[PDB]
Amino acid sequence: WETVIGLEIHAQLATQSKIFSGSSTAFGAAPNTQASLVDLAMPGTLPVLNEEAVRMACLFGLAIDARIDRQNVFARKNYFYPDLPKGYQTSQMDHPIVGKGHLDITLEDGTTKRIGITRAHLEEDAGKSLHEDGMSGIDLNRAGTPLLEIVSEPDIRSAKEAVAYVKAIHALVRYLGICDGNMAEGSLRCDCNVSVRPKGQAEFGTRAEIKNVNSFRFIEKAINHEIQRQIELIEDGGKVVQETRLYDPNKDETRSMRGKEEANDYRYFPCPDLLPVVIEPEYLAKLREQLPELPVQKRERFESQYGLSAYDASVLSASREMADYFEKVQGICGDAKLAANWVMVELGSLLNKDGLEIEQSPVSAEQLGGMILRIKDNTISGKLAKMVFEAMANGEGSAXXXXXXXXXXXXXXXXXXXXXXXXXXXXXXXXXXXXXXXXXXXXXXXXXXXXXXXXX
Amino acid sequence: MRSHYCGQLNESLDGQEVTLCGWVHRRRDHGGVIFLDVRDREGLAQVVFDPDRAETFAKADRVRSEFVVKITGKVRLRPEGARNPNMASGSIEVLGYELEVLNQAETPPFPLDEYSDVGEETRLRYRFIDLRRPEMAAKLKLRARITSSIRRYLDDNGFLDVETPILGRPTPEGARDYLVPSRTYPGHFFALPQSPQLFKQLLMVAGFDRYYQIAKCFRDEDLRADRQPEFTQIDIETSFLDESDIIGITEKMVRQLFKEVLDVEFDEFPHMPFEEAMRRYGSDKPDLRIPLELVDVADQLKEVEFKVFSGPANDPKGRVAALRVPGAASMPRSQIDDYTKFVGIYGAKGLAYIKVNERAKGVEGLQSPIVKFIPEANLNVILDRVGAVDGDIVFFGADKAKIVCDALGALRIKVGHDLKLLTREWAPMWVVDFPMFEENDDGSLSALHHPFTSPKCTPAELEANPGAALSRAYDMVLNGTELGGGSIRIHDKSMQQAVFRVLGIDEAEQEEKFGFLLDALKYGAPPHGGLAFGLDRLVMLMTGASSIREVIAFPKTQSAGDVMTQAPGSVDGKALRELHIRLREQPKA
RNA sequence: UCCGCGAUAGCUCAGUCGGUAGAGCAAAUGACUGUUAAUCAUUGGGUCCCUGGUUCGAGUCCAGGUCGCGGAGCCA
Repeated sequence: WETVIGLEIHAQLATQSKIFSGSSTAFGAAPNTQASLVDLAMPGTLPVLNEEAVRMACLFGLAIDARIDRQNVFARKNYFYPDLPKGYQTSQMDHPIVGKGHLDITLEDGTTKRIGITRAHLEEDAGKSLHEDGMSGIDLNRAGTPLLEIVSEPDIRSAKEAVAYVKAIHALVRYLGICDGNMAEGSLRCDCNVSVRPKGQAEFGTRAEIKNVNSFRFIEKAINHEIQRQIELIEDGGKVVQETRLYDPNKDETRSMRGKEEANDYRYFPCPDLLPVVIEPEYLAKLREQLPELPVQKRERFESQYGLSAYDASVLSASREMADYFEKVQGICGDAKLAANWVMVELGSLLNKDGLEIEQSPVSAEQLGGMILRIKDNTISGKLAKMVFEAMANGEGSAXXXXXXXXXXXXXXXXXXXXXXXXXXXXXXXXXXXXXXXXXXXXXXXXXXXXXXXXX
Repeated sequence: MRSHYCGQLNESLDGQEVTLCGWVHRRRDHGGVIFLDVRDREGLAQVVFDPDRAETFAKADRVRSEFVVKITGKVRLRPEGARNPNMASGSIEVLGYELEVLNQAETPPFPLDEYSDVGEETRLRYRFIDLRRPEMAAKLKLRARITSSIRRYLDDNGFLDVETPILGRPTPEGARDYLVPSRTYPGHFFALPQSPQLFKQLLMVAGFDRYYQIAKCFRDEDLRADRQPEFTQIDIETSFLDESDIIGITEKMVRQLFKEVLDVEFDEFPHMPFEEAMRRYGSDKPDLRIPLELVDVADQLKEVEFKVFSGPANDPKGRVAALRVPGAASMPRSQIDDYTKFVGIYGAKGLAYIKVNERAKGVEGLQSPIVKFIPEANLNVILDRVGAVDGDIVFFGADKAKIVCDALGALRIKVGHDLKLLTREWAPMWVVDFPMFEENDDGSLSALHHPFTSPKCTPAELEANPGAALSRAYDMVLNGTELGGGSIRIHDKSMQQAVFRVLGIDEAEQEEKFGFLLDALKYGAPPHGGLAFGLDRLVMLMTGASSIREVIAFPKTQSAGDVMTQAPGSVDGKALRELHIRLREQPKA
């Protein structure tokens, strides 16, 4: 069996004003408060394309290494639904913003596979229907919100690969600063065009378009449970029909919302209100200079030049802020493995305490840089790390013995707790080093050997 | 050879020697005196050992927990300062003449009686030592007493205990059937019955005048708390009887049962119509322990400035009902907010209220933010109608009929229990006169129960206006819970065709869905009617148990599996092949 | 996807600003003549949910998983 799937991802761009309207984007519980005259599709009103919208569009186009057309025209997707005000969705039929690109997705089975993206054009969002009294309520607060429809080439195969692609898209978009990426608030959505086929015969099972898929887990489970379903369907023969299916995480079953009786004729044609936007090579010349370093290539840059493991490189390159924050400390000259080490474990705990969106807030790189500076040059490595670790990070912002004296401390400890009796069996002798370490803080490496020699 | 039961040692048997066998609950060693608590089906008793026969002492020191032993001794009357209230036999002891260890016992996973912190999964996994606990045993024995009483009554009244087959034919519409792959008929399945309904009807056709059966029932639905996949039901069906006779016999049964077992008496069961029940309680299963009642008041609040009242007041598809809670004006705003959020869960947009403090001053005598939009006269006749006086609070539910009925009905029961406003006696009832039809979301008409339910009117008044038709159906309610219910069936040709015509079902579906039934109905079916009780819940009520699993010997969890026998389990591929079926747990990349 | 809580002896459950898994109950041995959910002393027992990583050292800190309860979100 060979399962050929596809992915249609809608990404909500983080722009202040809407794509054609002047209303804000992020909204609260207040309904119809984020809707001017343009969004309500009043008769005689006209739309004007947003600047940072197309900017971010061709930005994603440049990041994904796709052949961007010099000209792109907005077309109309005429369909009737209460959420859609003007009766047509302003999309792009011919000549999209970006087309034919490739994204390197990193999985766990060795090779980081290359996936195709056929296009990524600019769309617009519609209203939302809610559960209420009777009739129903439509809110146009999200209507008019700029959307980026990243359509992937059907080169993507297994479900795990699909999850990898969604995560790669999410990561790239997070790095570019185009969308929030937070699927919980409803910014990033996707659909899956899954179709299976028996290897050998050019005949195959009917296409299944699973719409409205939230989490990555939901993606994997739904895609699997759809693949196996199609496998059964073709094995039995029966009736292979093209349908619009849905997935609920509660029962892990796939239900059909609408049966596709025929190809929906949306009647596409160039919008007479919107003139074709011309993207000249100068825009791309400046924006490519503005292009940030890709995460997929950032972890690999963490593999090549800086001594690091795949794991630590990936988890360090999980975000741009953390990456830059770490690279500064490396710039201090703190040992790569050890500087990164300090970034991971120690400050990571306090970062887990508040989980502060940006690591620009809690601790500066110059401070930890100064700590490692004190640990390397000014002082030797060992116990000096342990206390400053406690004191320096939380509160104050201000920046070692190796004698024989510890032996004199080693006797009194044995007198404190009844340690003389516990010496009989080997077990663990950490409790012996505890009292000495607490009394001194000094020099653990010597203390372990001395305590081990003194025990039995 | 046992002489007497441990938990049946009264004070009267003093000066008699006894031999009793049982388990060793707990053992107390004082050195000079050894105490053993021996337990059987009837309860616990204390046996005492003094080393004056040190051989028995040797057979006393080795004994540990849950050892199965046989002890013969003499019952000695214990001192006044040693008497035990917890032990039913706890005013006497038995000095052990001779002991014998019938069988040894490994350490029981969990302890008996509280506050031994067993958790439900562990208690279910070792259910065979859990039922040793006297409380569980008392519950099950009580169940046995119940089935005993019911069987005695039904037998004495000319009912026939006849068994109906479990493996029957599968059919949709009603509920998911448990299927059983057929070894002899490949591709075909048997099905576990949801109720012996069809079979009992056939038994009426078969000439058996009166039938009853305590039958096993199976539903493959996702389950609720207090709901199990395998549940026992008391099926009853009779011929040549109307609704009055059936309700008579059944009511008599319930009374006789409650007097035989718990020794309580029920007077008479009030017959309340569905319409009335919905009117003053907003529920098809009223809790008659709570005297609090819903009173409709929307008619006088039609042309009023306040709009959340006037809205549904002029809308026929709903009402505005009030609920007086007495002496509850001292209630804090916290509780009010909690209750508003509570009624929120049943769909009510808001819970309006009036705190009634001083009636002679009018409007300045009613502290509330709503009082301004409503005239003084209407207010006064409302207060007059609801029965409210000084010190009370009046709540208001104003919405679609279903929503207000459910939300205020539940607010009613909730605030009913929370303020302890009920009489603690038993309160039984009958719910009668249901409607025949209802709309089915999309439209059209449909029967709530079954299309075989007898309407109170004629097939003409029926084909006239189907909405005005009441059914001859009946449910029995105790403490606001539905013990069971049934109805008298239709055996009339023209009537069956009348309800068939009125529901939109042509003869295709008539034949495909009910053909064998209609066939059996055509060859001379008598006037028959029946009812069924959920025996489990009945025992649950009669015991006072919290859950239904407490009145079932070996229950299953909410996900239909039982943790003790680890069922359902895996079966080898051979038995899978012989039954003509395949699995589909195949490896994916 | 997200928030809170939780996984640690037979059972229940605690464990700080990182140093031999404790306590009640149960079990084993011993003591005690009135307990009755006995007590007291002593002994025995366990993979701190899985993997990887951090540190002189991990139940504890970092990252990624599994499972139970409830809440939020989505359901063009």
